Amino acid sequence: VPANSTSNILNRLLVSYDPRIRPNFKGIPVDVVVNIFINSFGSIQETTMDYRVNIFLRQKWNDPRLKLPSDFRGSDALTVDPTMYKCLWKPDLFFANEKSANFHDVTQENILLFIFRDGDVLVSMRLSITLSCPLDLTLFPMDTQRCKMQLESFGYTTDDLRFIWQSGDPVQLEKIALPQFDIKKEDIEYGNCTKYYKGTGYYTCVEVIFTLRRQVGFYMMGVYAPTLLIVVLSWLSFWINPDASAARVPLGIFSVLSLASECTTLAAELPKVSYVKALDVWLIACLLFGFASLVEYAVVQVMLNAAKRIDLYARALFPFCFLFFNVIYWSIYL
Amino acid sequence: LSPSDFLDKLMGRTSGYDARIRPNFKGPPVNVTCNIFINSFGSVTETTMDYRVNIFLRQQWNDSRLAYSEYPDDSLDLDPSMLDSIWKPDLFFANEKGANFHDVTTDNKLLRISKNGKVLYSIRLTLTLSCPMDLKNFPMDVQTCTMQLESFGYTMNDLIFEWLSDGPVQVAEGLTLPQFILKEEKELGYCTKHYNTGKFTCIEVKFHLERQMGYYLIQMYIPSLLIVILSWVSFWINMDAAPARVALGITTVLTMTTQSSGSRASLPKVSYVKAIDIWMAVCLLFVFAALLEYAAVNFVSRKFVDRAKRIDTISRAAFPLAFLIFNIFYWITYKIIR
Amino acid sequence: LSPSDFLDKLMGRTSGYDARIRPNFKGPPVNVTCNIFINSFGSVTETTMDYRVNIFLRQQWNDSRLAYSEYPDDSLDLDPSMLDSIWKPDLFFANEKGANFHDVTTDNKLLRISKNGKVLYSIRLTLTLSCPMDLKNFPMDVQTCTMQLESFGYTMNDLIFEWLSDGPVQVAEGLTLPQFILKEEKELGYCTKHYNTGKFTCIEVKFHLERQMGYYLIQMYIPSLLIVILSWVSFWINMDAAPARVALGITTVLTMTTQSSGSRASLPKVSYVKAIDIWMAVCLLFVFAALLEYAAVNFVSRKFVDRAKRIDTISRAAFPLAFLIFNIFYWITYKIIR
Amino acid sequence: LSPSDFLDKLMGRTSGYDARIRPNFKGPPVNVTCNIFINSFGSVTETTMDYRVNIFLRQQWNDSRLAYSEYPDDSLDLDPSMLDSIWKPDLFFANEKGANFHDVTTDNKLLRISKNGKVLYSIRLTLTLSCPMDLKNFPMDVQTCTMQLESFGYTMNDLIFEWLSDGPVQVAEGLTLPQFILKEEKELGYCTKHYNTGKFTCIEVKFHLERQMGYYLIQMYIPSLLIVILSWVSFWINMDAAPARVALGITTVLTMTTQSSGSRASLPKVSYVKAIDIWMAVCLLFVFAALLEYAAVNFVSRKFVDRAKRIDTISRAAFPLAFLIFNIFYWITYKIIR
Amino acid sequence: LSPSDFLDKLMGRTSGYDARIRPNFKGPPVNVTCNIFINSFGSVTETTMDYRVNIFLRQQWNDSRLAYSEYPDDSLDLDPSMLDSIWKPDLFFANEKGANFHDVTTDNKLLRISKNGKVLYSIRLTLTLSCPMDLKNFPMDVQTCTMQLESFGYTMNDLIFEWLSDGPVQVAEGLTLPQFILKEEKELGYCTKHYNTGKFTCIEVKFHLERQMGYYLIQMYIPSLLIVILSWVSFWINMDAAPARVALGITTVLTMTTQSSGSRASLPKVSYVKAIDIWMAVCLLFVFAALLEYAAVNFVSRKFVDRAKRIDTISRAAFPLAFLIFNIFYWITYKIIR
Ligand SMILES: *[C@@H]1O[C@H](CO)[C@@H](O)[C@H](O)[C@H]1NC(C)=O
Ligand SMILES: *[C@@H]1O[C@H](CO)[C@@H](O)[C@H](O)[C@H]1NC(C)=O
Ligand SMILES: *[C@@H]1O[C@H](CO)[C@@H](O)[C@H](O)[C@H]1NC(C)=O
Ligand SMILES: *[C@@H]1O[C@H](CO)[C@@H](O)[C@H](O)[C@H]1NC(C)=O
Ligand SMILES: *[C@@H]1O[C@H](CO)[C@@H](O)[C@H](O)[C@H]1NC(C)=O
Ligand SMILES: *[C@@H]1O[C@H](CO)[C@@H](O)[C@H](O)[C@H]1NC(C)=O
Ligand SMILES: *[C@@H]1O[C@H](CO)[C@@H](O)[C@H](O)[C@H]1NC(C)=O
Ligand SMILES: *[C@@H]1O[C@H](CO)[C@@H](O)[C@H](O)[C@H]1NC(C)=O
Ligand SMILES: *[C@@H]1O[C@H](CO)[C@@H](O)[C@H](O)[C@H]1NC(C)=O
Repeated sequence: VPANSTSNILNRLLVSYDPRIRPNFKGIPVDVVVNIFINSFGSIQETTMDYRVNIFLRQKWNDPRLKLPSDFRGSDALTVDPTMYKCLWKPDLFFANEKSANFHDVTQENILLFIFRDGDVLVSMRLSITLSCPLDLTLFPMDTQRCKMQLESFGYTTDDLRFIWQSGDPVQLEKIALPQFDIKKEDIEYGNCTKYYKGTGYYTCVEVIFTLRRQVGFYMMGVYAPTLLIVVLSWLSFWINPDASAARVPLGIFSVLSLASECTTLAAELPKVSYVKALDVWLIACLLFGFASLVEYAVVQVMLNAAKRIDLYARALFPFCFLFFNVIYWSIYL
Repeated sequence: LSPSDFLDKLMGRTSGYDARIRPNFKGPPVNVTCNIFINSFGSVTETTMDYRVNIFLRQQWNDSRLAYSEYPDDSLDLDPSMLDSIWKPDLFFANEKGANFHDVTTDNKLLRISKNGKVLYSIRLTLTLSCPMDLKNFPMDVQTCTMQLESFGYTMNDLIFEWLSDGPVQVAEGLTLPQFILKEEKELGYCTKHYNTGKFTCIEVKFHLERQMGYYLIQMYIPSLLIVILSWVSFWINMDAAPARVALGITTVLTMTTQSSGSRASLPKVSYVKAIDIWMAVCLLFVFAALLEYAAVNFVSRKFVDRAKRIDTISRAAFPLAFLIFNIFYWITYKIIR
Repeated sequence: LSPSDFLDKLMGRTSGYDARIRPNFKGPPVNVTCNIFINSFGSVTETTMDYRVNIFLRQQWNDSRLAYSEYPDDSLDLDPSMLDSIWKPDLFFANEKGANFHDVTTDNKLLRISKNGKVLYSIRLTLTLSCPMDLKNFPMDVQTCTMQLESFGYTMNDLIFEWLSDGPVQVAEGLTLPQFILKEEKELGYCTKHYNTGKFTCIEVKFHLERQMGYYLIQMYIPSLLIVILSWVSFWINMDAAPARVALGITTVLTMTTQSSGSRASLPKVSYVKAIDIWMAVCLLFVFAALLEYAAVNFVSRKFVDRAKRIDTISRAAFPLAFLIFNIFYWITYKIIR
Repeated sequence: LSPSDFLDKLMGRTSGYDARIRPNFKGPPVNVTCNIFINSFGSVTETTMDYRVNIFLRQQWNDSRLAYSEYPDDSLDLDPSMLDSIWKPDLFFANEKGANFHDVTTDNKLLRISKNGKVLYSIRLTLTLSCPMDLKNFPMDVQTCTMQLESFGYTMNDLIFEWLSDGPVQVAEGLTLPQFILKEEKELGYCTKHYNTGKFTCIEVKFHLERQMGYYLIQMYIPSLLIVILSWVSFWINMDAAPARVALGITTVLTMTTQSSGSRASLPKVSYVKAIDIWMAVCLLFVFAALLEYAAVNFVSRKFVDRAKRIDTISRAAFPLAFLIFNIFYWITYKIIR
Repeated sequence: LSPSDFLDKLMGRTSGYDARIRPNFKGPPVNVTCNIFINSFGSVTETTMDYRVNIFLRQQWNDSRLAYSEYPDDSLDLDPSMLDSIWKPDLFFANEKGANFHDVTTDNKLLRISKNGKVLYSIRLTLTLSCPMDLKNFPMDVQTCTMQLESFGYTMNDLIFEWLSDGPVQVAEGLTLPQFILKEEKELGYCTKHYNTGKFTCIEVKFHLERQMGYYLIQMYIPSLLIVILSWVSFWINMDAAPARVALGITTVLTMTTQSSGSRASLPKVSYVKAIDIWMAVCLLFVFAALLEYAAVNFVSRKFVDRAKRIDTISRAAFPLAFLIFNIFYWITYKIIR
């Protein structure tokens, strides 16, 4: 009867088609073509060095036992109820740089299945996976991270299974936009890694690598320019006469207090890393600059016991060195 | 006859039913009518750019096999446990991050069947959807939170979603939001996803969220404005009463920078500018300029006292005016838009 | 006659009992009497506007084709395993966020049968229900947290839930809420939801939670008052000790701003203003007022010291008076509601 | 003789065994002997008033349907796989917020059968149990946190729990908690819940937990003491040092407020007074009295400076004595007679 | 010759295999040679005293019943879905707080079968094992974390665990932690849990972790050191300008208190003393002592100004050397030990 005899004579206990036995058993390997689609991307929580992707994975391969004779002569493709994706052979795939993953089952198991006449099978499964990409935060606001995703096999060695990408358009995505970063859909380098685990053998692994560039907008708006204006205020205090010299001290204190609070905030907001970051570099720089303004006030105080001359040399040296530092710092961490 | 033998003869192992296919296989597609009833609405957080909803989704469609003639009734109610034995159209929300059914005393579902085969399948679902939020004008924004419906294993040639003509989307009476104002202008549309595998059908509904600014008013704007209006008093004071003016300016700057740091770090991380940040920066700068003005007065008054008093009165009569004009432009450019 | 064959002839493979078919099919509805036991209550986070309960829902109903005459004992208890093989009514909680069962060493559920046909089904549950708050008077509020039981897939024409007459809602003896206090009076009612499908039954209990002012008082109010008095101290100091009063006022302002910001941000984001906001803002105003009084006496003086000390002592002897008047006014306008 | 055939005869399909039928049906109840072995103990969070435990629960009970002579081994080890075929008694933890199994490489269970039928059933669980706390004396508190094993479906007329005689509750050699120190004297008893459906059997094991003061001591009391010593140095100062004395007093007050905020913030929200709060507020009042004493001497100054220095010396010699009295009273009433 | 009939004859339905029976029933015990491949390592948290790993656990043993003489290939890999019919040994982790598998596109597993009968079962796991840390020297600590592969339901008389001779525990090339320095000296020890039921095997692997103090140094130590040098330069000011020293001392001490509060917040509560706590407290103490010395200077100086300047110079010239000797002792005694 219509199409159920098809599905059954093709794959079920009624027909001799074993889901547990790969195709071409004891022959060539299985070439599992692949191509991804990324629907959502984000939740980059540097506190854990991870990112979350909600994607429509897709993979096709060959299985001569699933050939459609003239019994179906209406189209070159065929779509079945996803509930039978668990009845035919599947490639044992997983993600190695993975922390926690899950399917998406809402109103059905979000699975897609296509079968052609040549045996070419295709299967897709929506997935929301929380991968990990170790961050190199030496250049914090200008970090050019390379966050990766290496699809591996498991259970099947390279002598039976073998992954390969799709020639054209392997990783799609539509109107992407993030709050912090700015993906380079062109700088999407991908390639082979081909893990080798001792005791078992060679396992195949193909990896995508997205180049994530961080926007310096938020930091340039929230910390850098504020601290710059603070250190600029610090210089205005020099103009005040040393006779009164009762508010220059709290002015230098503002140059230390505010900066320490900013450092503490931005530190407790970011992960814990030994290697120093450009952010902390600039922070301690402005910190020591305010500190130097204050200790120069202290000196002129002890110099008062010709002090104005010291203030002159200060107005001459402070901005020059600060601006040389800013120049070299931007030229280094641009 | 008997309900047991009835539901066996119908969509049961005794019947010729095959739930692994769609109606009229190798024929025209289905015209599925969808409609959702909302119950709750919250968790709207700019940090994750998400929003939570618990909805009683409903799909009506046609399945010619289920048409029966044993009972005089036109519409019939069945047991959810039979749902798993009939066809169901694959459906997902392409803009979801976490979604779940609800299992309490049962699998919460509903399955009505009309004599003409018209099936009605309703399912309760809790959804943490995603919404790309544009915060160009944060405290007073008009967001465009979306909800998409679309198949995943059935293409347009076989499945076609469609909204319901009348009352496709409802909202439960008495529903209120913490700091948002849901609008009754829920605009529908088709997204018609086009992938490298087929032409998937689609539906989308766009809500319009009108944020409330009472919290930001009584927590940021009013304190900043009061701090600035306080700092202004320093100008009216004589240049001799230094401690008064210096204390006013210094405490004003300190509290203003505290408010700035707080209300700036309590927000998500975005490159583009924000109205609240503009306002915080401008008030910080007003009080900063008051302090720098006292400094310039001290410098001038090493006659000089005349210039000092002249600048004092100029500031006292201008800075309020500067804040007035800036506030006018600010409100009249960030409110007229909505 | 072994009990295996008994359960088989009752509800097992035999007996023609199809759990899919509710009793009185095409007949009157199934009048369910559902009562509750509350074992725990807490996690009432104002920010999430929800509350967690661990309850023992125990609903009974009088269906047919479960009676018998084999065991003369009126009551009877079975293995919870067969509970899934019979008809269990379809109900949910229409104001739940996240709900689950509790399976430890066995699925925690009870089934009891009688000789007349009655049935009792008691399934432990944990529910993170939702409750809307009106925090206009936050530290002194009486919230009406509601729990709604309703059906899904069975209309009021086929399944209605009516509470139990005597002792429907119960609570454990040694129950203790940390923040709030729970009343012995619950409000039972019918909400009788009406969707676009038909008429769905519903039943709601309202718990009255009355907040304790203890923690909020000992944490915000008392330190705020002590800091305000620290500020007031500035009026007793000698006018010549300008730096002392300056540092004092500045420290008072900064610490009050920090305390206010913390206490306010710990709460959720809402437009309607709260009493705690009023208190923190007026204490901020009073600290600023002491600072501004110092500034204005400086502006006055620099025999003017006479007028300076006059205004200073007037402040020192009046400001506490206005603070106390405002305190009694505030408490009589915010606390009398209880 | 084969093991597979033997198991099939014993409890498998071919056996004739029934699971839903407890042993001694329509007869005397069961006498279960329950013990446990604790492995991980911690996550004692006063916020949620809960604590986590990982336990190798063990239940022994005799069902005369499992008695053989083929395998002469007195005991016998089975596979957890078919465990679900035998009658494992219902059970739960009435004081659990969220419980979990452990499924890693196999189901964590142990089914040891004797020659007569004395089944032993081991199960590894993790439990986020709840124990209400009385923090009237918080840092020196002796908390009693309970675990209640209690049946749910089967009543005391068919199922009776009761502890083991020798070593009913055990612990892992080398168990130490961060804050507390678990006592070796656990209390054992019955609770015997009696709901309206019937009399349900129950158990209760109470662990006593003594809180080590070390952290709160090296973090709050020692600071507060140093701050009071600084305030006494301030007492021992001349009168014309307004800025210095005021700075010292305000430093003391502000650091005291910070420590008090920390203490009251590392805890849940409650309605009564905590001991740490008593001490912190007492030291705060001490330093505030120091500041007010300075203010009084400055008001008295402007012979009068003679009596001013007299009261200064009086305060210097008194307030240390008052603080000693408070310290002694406090410590003897909390840490000695309680 | 056929593969499917071969599998069904070997370890499927038609086979005489029973998946619930170890080989050599009531015979000698099977000795499983376990091994590990750590793919990542992190989420170490001193708050809950645990870490996290994702590993390709493997265990291989011998069962004659899987001998096949048809396929000449020595080894052979099978579909993970066959494990449900093979005897996989019971195995749990004792220090585990929470574990899970990872089933994405298939339930990640691996079954390999040699010709003589040797079997290899590998599985991917993710585990939040527990590592009780002794924080006597927190920033410079050497924490010894454990992983206990233990058995459940199989005594040491029937199931024994043993490591693999060569390279049992492996690691990934790019395996790096954010704030730790893992060592390649992984200790392999026997654990041999001895419960009341019997002697259960247990195999422990110990990782020696060394924390790197870059973050703590640049975030707490360095700011505190700067604030202390600030409290030092407070001395080089003139006495007559008391506002300077007042403001500087207050600004330093308040920041020090807040930073100590942040430090304690970043750590848990614990009885014994933490190094960073010692250092933070002693820096707060030096700030206290510097402000106290300023106060005593003002006391002695209303000759007197002579002695005031003398003591202030002695302080400004020696206090740094005291800080230096303390710091050298501190680092030399808390660095060379860890
Ligand atoms: C992927 O790269 C590895 C690198 O050694 C190679 O061995 C393997 O054949 C490649 N896969 C292909 C060509 O499909
Ligand atoms: C569904 O809609 C399409 C296009 O509007 C139409 O061609 C088709 O005939 C409709 N299906 C039915 C049941 O007529
Ligand atoms: C369903 O089929 C009926 C014919 O009985 C038709 O009138 C109706 O328009 C169809 N509607 C849908 C949604 O399929
Ligand atoms: C159920 O109660 C309703 C009243 O609400 C009554 O009309 C109906 O007859 C009752 N049916 C049964 C079976 O008790
Ligand atoms: C209980 O059973 C009696 C008789 O079987 C019936 O009249 C009644 O409607 C049932 N329901 C209730 C709630 O009593
Ligand atoms: C169970 O114990 C009770 C008392 O503890 C006893 O009366 C009863 O006979 C026992 N039943 C058994 C051992 O079957
Ligand atoms: C359980 O089994 C029998 C009673 O049927 C007896 O030998 C044994 O002592 C019983 N244990 C109890 C009652 O604890
Ligand atoms: C495991 O080791 C024991 C050593 O006592 C040995 O008797 C036994 O044969 C070993 N296992 C196997 C399968 O040989
Ligand atoms: C299993 O037994 C075989 C002998 O048949 C032995 O060679 C092998 O080492 C054993 N496996 C172990 C010890 O893991």
